[PDB]
Amino acid sequence: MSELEKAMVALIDVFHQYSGREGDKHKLKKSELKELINNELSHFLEEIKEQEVVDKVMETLDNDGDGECDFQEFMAFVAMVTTACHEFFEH
Amino acid sequence: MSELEKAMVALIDVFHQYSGREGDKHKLKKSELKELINNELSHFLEEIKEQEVVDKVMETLDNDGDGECDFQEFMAFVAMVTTACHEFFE
Ligand SMILES: Clc1ccc(-c2noc([C@@H]3CCCNC3)n2)cc1
Ligand SMILES: Clc1ccc(-c2noc([C@@H]3CCCNC3)n2)cc1
Ligand SMILES: [Ca+2]
Ligand SMILES: [Ca+2]
Ligand SMILES: [Ca+2]
Ligand SMILES: [Ca+2]
Repeated sequence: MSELEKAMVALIDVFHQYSGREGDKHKLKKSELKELINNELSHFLEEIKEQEVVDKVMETLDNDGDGECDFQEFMAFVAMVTTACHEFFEH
Repeated sequence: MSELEKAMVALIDVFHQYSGREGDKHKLKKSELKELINNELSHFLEEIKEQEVVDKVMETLDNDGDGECDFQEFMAFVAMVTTACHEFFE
């Protein structure tokens, strides 16, 4: 696959790694999302060490209001970290 | 670096590859967008060989109507292809 195709497949794969852990296998619960961030974005975001921060990220990301992060809502978080990293550097 | 972190980087890196060819270094014009789809999404989307298709895709992606695809707009594109792929893990 190209460098873009591989990247797209990795987003799918990572969302599935964390979402199939508990309950709804195709949505991220608070605990799943915290592990995803803490394990998989250590060089991009501060580790979450507080409940308040898990709560807040979920509230930001939860657009349909079910209290979970689904794949659409995950791709939106991906855009805002990727944009953050882009915003960061002068290119 | 994690797989996700690498995937995020590759997204910036492929955007920059194609956006820095012609004109505005930061933006994808139609011809840069068409070569990006055709060279880098060959396994996902149909090869573009019709101007009409170049135009429709750009019209679809361009939300500020400056006729180019900037980084935010390329991200919405990424998410829509990824989703039309995810529907395959259905
Ligand atoms: Cl769309 C979006 C989603 C999440 C964030 C976000 N959620 O947390 C943080 C930082 C990372 C490390 C913990 N503190 C805040 N950023 C920003 C935009
Ligand atoms: Cl923003 C965006 C991104 C990708 C598409 C797209 N590229 O191909 C398809 C079709 C429809 C969905 C599933 N089959 C391919 N859709 C449309 C808009
Ligand atoms: Ca789950
Ligand atoms: Ca939700
Ligand atoms: Ca350009
Ligand atoms: Ca634009």
